[PDB]
Amino acid sequence: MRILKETELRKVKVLGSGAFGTVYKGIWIPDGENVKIPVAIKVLRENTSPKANKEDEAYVMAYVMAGVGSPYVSRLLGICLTSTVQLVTQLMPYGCLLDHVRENRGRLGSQDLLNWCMQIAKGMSYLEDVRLVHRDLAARNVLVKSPNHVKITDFGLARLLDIDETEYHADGGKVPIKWMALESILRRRFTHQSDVWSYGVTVWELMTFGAKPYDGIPAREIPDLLEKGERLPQPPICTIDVYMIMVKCWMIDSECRPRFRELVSEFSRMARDPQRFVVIQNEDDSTFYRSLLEDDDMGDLVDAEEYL
Ligand SMILES: *CCC(=O)N1[C@@H]2CC[C@H]1C[C@@H](n1nc(-c3ccc(Oc4ccc5c(c4)ncn5C)c(C)c3)c3c(C)ncnc31)C2
Ligand SMILES: [Cl-]
Repeated sequence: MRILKETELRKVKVLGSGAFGTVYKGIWIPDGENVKIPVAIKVLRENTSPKANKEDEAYVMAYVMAGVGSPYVSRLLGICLTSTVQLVTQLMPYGCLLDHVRENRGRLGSQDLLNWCMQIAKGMSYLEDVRLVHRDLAARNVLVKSPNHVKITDFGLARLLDIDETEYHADGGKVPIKWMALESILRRRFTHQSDVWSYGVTVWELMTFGAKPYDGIPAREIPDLLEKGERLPQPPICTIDVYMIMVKCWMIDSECRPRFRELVSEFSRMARDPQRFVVIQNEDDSTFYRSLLEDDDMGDLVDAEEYL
């Protein structure tokens, strides 16, 4: 990890938003050098609370230097603290898995879908091992490094800021209701078992080629819907065996939901005989991986880890 000077970073375009901040595609030019390194920069939104502390690098570094040892979860390469807090990581070149499945639909294979499910479970299992509750797992937060390598991103900030998302009014009151466990919606309780609920929704997004969960149902009606027992429907390509795992992730009793270590072993087992568990149908050409680097100068590095 490095402390970056503001002259080292340049934002080149906005990529999108998530809790607490906006993500930009940027260029990192290490101080004193000429090489250009594509990065993603999350800029935290300013805290609008009048009673908030008006006031460092050490405090932020201590909180964000966590979970740096899995292939399946992102890690920061640097921070830059000035008037704003900038968190910097390698840019994942193929974007998010949500866009990938939406663009490829029926060109996908069962083996790829189950492999991604197993890698996401591996990343979450690692986050559970390092005692870091994610709070916002969704397919938009699963990034594509290469076709056979995905990484979970965007975690650690609620506990850095010691702030419930709903009380960070700079986020405009938006929360990912349709991915959240009931206890997170009603009581703002987040645990590794509520992450398991979000994992089930993420698997559902992948197996529907990126459908929107509960499409057409207003977020305000979701708690009543769940309390009455209604759940997301069976994706057409999923056997009942795979759908049963998703239903277990959505039980109101959080202790009865699967554990990530068991999800890793179940999806590794299914990924070894994929056509027995996922059947992509005629109703649903090679897949295209769309690059976030397609407009970058060829001399720029492709991955910050190449940098010495
Ligand atoms: C396809 C989906 C999509 O277009 N988007 C989703 C949501 C909005 C856009 C941006 C895209 N995206 N985000 C990041 C990313 C996310 C978080 C982040 O901040 C942290 C903070 C702490 C942290 C992190 C990451 N990893 C570990 N720890 C402790 C950053 C800096 C960046 C993307 C990246 C890195 N590459 C590509 N696309 C990204 C997701
Ligand atoms: Cl239950």
